[PDB]
Amino acid sequence: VGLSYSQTMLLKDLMGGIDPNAPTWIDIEGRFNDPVEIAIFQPQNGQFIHFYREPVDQKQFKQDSKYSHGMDLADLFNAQPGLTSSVIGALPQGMVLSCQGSDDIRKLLDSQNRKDIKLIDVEMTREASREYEDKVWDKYGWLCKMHTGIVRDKKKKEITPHCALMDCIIFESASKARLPDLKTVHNILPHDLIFRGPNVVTL
Amino acid sequence: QVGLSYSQTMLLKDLMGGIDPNAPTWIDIEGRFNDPVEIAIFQPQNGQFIHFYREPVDQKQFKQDSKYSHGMDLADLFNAQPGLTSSVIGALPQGMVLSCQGSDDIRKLLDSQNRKDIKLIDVEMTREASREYEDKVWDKYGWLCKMHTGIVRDKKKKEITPHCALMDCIIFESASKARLPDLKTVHNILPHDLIFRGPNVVTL
Ligand SMILES: [K+]
Ligand SMILES: [Mg+2]
Ligand SMILES: [Zn+2]
Ligand SMILES: [Zn+2]
Repeated sequence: VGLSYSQTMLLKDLMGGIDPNAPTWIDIEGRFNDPVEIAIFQPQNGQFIHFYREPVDQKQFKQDSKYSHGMDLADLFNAQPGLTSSVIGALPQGMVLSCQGSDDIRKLLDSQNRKDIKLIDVEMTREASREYEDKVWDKYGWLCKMHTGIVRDKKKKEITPHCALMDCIIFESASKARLPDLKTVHNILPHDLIFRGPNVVTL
Repeated sequence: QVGLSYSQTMLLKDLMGGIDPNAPTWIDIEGRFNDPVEIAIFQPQNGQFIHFYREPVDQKQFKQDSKYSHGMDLADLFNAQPGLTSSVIGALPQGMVLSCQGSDDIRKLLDSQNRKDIKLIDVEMTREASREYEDKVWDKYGWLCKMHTGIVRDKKKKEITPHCALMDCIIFESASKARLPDLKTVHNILPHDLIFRGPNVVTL
């Protein structure tokens, strides 16, 4: 099951709040073929798209949880199915998205037949992200409270979890070399659309 | 596989513009409200209509229907676009007034889609006078649906003309006006792109 007709109508309208030409960050958690958290962020206006997805492969999700995003499988079951394909399907034509690790984002977009969406790959030096990582989580951490489980670096060293949304803001900071301060930052997607509503008959 | 893609839904929205919300409109179906296999929404004044198909969950009961009413081939329904029934109904104009022969199943069908706003006019009829135009309709407008290949018989094993959702809309329209419609133009707003499933796509 995916988005109902009405939910798709809603999404269509909300996506109008996206500037087709504005510089836009995109980041995902989970593999390209089985994402669990998607973030699309426009720093110029502070508008972003942040939502979740239930992973097919749960074994790989726990590994990625222990090694990367530290997300709980319990929080993702209530996620609205099909949302990932609808959002990417709803993106403006020929949009240029900035990202880190374009390889997987390219596959994700290609799987959705969005070969029109070009990608600017922007890689962050460890020290550049090291500097802004803490600062972004403090200011904007209230936006995502899904990364509760502890994450571990090599040698069993605890580190800060990776959030699709925080990643975007951190990437924006480090590439622009300054913490971006936008008075208003908000998710265009309502809670009603990010998470499952009541089960409905589909014919 | 799952249902309509985003682009499809965007297309359906535009094509539904062809439907006049305030025009008299017929609706009929084949299969039960909980497991329909043919849907027809018909506007006689302009010949604009919505005609599409669906694959049944219950194949066994579908064969009983194929024997006794609509005579549709299960092979022809495999290639039908899934989720289309829910999409078309969700795309119908608000508070639209529909007419039908036996509003029972239609109510439950529309109710199961939270479309209680849509009103149903139960055009009850003789089922004899309501079918005097049956032969005449299939004659003039039989080319509108060739999904009914199977032989249909009554409980007495005597052959009868198959029941078609689209053709029924036209038959009931005939009986409701005491004359066969002279539809100069006809138009199924749904293209073949939406009626049938396209190439498989990764859906996340
Ligand atoms: K047709
Ligand atoms: Mg009928
Ligand atoms: Zn997050
Ligand atoms: Zn038919």
